[PDB]
Amino acid sequence: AKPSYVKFEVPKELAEKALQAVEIARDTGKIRKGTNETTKAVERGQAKLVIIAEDVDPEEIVAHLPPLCEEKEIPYIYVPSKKELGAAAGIEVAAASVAIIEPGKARDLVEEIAMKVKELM
Amino acid sequence: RFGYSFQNFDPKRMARASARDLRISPKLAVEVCRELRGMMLNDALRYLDDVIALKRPVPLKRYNDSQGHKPGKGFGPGRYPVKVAKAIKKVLLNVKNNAVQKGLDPDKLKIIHIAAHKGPVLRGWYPRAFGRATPFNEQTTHIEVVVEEIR
Amino acid sequence: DEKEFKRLLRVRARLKRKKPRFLRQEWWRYPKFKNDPKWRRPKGIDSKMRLKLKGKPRSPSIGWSSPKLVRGLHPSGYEEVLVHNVKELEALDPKRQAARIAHTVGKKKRIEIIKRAEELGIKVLNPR
Amino acid sequence: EIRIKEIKENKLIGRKEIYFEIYHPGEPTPSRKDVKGKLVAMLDLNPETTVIQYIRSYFGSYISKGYAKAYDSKERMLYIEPEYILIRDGLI
Amino acid sequence: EDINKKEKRLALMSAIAATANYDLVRARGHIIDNVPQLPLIVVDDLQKVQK
Amino acid sequence: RIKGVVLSYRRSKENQHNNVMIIKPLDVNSREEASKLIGRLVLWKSPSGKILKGKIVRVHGTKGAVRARFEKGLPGQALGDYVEIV
Amino acid sequence: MKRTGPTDPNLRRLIRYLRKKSNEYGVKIWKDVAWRLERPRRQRAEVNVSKINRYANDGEMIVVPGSVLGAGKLEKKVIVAAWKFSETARRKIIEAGGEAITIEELIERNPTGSGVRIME
RNA sequence: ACCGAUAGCGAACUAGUACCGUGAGGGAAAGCUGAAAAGCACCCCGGGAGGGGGGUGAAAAGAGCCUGAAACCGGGCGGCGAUAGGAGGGUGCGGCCCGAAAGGAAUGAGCCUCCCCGAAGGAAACCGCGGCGACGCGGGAGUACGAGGGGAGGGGACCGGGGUUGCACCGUCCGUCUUGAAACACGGGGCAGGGAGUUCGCGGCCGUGGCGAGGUUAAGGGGGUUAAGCCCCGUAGCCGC
RNA sequence: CGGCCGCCGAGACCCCGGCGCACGGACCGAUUGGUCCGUGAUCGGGUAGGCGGGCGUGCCGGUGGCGUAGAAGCCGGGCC
Repeated sequence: AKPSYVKFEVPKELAEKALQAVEIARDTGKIRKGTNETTKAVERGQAKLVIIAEDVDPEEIVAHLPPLCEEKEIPYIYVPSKKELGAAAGIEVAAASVAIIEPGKARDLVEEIAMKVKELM
Repeated sequence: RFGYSFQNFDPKRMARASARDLRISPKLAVEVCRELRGMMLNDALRYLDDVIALKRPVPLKRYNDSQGHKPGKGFGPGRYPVKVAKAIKKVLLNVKNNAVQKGLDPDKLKIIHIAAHKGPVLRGWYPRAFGRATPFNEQTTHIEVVVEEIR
Repeated sequence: DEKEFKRLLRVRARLKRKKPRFLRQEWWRYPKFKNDPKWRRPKGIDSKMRLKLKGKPRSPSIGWSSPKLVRGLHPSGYEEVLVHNVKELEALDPKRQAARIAHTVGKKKRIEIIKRAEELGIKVLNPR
Repeated sequence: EIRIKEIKENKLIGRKEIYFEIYHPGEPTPSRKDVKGKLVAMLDLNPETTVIQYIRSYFGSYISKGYAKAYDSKERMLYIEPEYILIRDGLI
Repeated sequence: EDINKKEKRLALMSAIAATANYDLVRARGHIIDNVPQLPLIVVDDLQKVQK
Repeated sequence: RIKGVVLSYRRSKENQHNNVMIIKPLDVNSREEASKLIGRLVLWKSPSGKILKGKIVRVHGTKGAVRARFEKGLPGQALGDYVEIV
Repeated sequence: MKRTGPTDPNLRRLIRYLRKKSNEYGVKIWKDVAWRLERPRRQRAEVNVSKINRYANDGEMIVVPGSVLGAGKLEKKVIVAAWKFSETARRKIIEAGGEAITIEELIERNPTGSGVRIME
């Protein structure tokens, strides 16, 4: 894992739960996909859970996210591939970052992910 | 032939039947199937019986050369394809039996698709004047029908 | 220079978007030309297309060629290279070349090629 | 812009074979002396004991292909390399 | 097709000269990693082996 | 925002220029008056709501008409139609 | 039809080398020999030891952009460079005491090509 | 280094067979299930042919059997559709519709705003003057604008492309003889397949290669080879001096 | 009719970017060549015809490969 913005190892099952969580969020509620859109979501505080791809390059476009999010105290999780992240988000192209602003049909799932990520770090 | 031109056939709400190599007129078969399409099965059977009995003319919209009109509104060229009606009535009864044995209710069946195609041509010759032998051919017809139970 | 590269890429995009489909005369009239669309030079003595009259289709000319610096490049700007196995996958330049897996390669070898290209950081135009 | 695509060593014959590509859009084919100077400067090779076997340009592509050799000592060159190549290089 | 005897002899000479080259033999496709040297000359003993 | 009428393309007897149109603003009847609108945009609204944009580049004739250049030329059903300046 | 030029890779390389050498040393003799070698094969220069004896002086350097043949008799001591030598011509030159070399050796010996005389 | 079922012998097969002419004689078309028939047991309808279920098979490939193009026909789907004129198309765009992949694109699409430089070209408000007048001259000013080349901000999913159709303008089909073709001059119902500068001898030239006052073999001979490939010899002969 | 003043109107004239061609030059290819550079107001229509380059098909000698995880062939799309 490149060390610029990776902080902790996210297990494969946790990544899969995050992927299906963002899938259900897109299906039912509302999400905000894209790096700039995610950054604005967290800066304004409308987001609840943020998901970051592990295959972003160059790194200067997504590196600032966890430093800027630890200020707002919002849960962030990692996923393996931006390709799969975008596919889950519903766009053919890759999605470096995603923010969920209302986890419709996913309140309990987001709570579980938040608890696990808080325990990890 | 074996296949059907219908796309979304399912064995729960539909029933199908066919006839191949019928010594009837494909043009009149097409004209009759045009009116038979989108009708209840019993109503279509009654319509075919009327056509056979010569009580109701079948309109012609595509192949109507040198055809006289008929009494009533919408006529216009019309005729009485008795042979075609008799041939297609058997297919209609066959599809009714298919639906009944499948478990559908005959009184609620609607003809949602019915089509006619030109089949193989049987060849022969007729002698003409000045030593010319000329084609003399029988055109066969394929008929396909699938009905659905409305609910 | 990336600046000239981008300018010429835009120029080629505009030119090839305005370029027409060069088809032989009366291609529409007969099915024998519709099913097999090509361009053939009109050579008849009275051919209006040969005479090059307004209101008639145009004919290919050397002027329509795209700028040299970006001729034959992918719309993304990379350079296509046809690949049939990992050996020739490895011989590309990730900063200036992209791999197109040959249509005749099976899935068994294609998955290997894709994972190797991911390891080597080489763009693939048809990643499946 | 020279990029090395392959380096091979053969001590049995006592030399190093270098396969590379020069990316020169908008520029002519680089001179042999310039290519040798750039390659020697980058690889820290000995200028007196290296030869450029060939430089090739293929159609409109600005990617020319170069093959070169670098020997440990002049004895191996005087034993292997032909006189015409030595004269062309000018190192003899 | 006909070729002069002297020209054929010169062509054979050139082919024999090229067979001992390093660049051309490798470029043809042969793999010569383990060959002691080019040309590869072997003692007369090789001519008596029939297995 | 001013109103104008799309009169025709820029044309000879039998030649048409698809990317230029002649526009008559409502209350201009001279070259002097029309020349004050040079550089202003012109918008045409499609029946489905799509908007096509051009700009005024020169004054046409002497009676106050102007020339508007459109990247996407008007379909031709805009002839005799209304457009908005600015 | 079109003039393809020599099919010999060695001859093409020699022509290119001669042009580069003329560029490097600022002389025209090598370019002249280059185009003279480039002329069509059916018109390639043909010279004889008789003509060399007729026109060349003792100790002079001679370049023949083509073939040198051994028709005649030779007395002069001349350094002759030619693309091809017939065995008779080479033997006659050696017996007379001259040297039968190539344009490559000629370039190496006299890079500026001063005093070299072209014979066709 | 021949053809691959309209090719190759006319015949890949019950082919000089069937068939035509009194006769001499002329003379076709026609190859392919599957690995194994495992070639559809049973049920309902039908006079029958066959249809619908259900089974066999990796796949019906179902015997009318490897693949299944085009022409042509029937149904569905999308577009137009009974006041509108041109060889059925060309340029530009607008409706309706499609739009996962291969094309760009959330590492930002159309889009909205702002800033800078800008080739050729290039206004007007207003001021003064000339002209009977249309109008022009000097300043404003080579200014606003200008193809294009760059930058910043907002939004967050389209754009490119495709089918049909509408509007404006333009456009009298293809090949051919002919001074002259839209021609009331000839060849042109549609689709598929076949189809027309080949070989030898002599001669004139050029592109290249070998040898060179010399060049070169022919018929043929020997060695070797699974083999007609490969190696050497062969000066009669021919051209030149 | 004798004149005059404005404005429209071509692929013509000017400008910006691109392609090729003819000629010259530099450098570079182991078979006709390749990259780039300089000039073109004095290069860019075309029938008969002459000349150069390129695209496609069967087979053979080599070289490098793909395929029952699906070859050739066939229908509809994207890109060059």
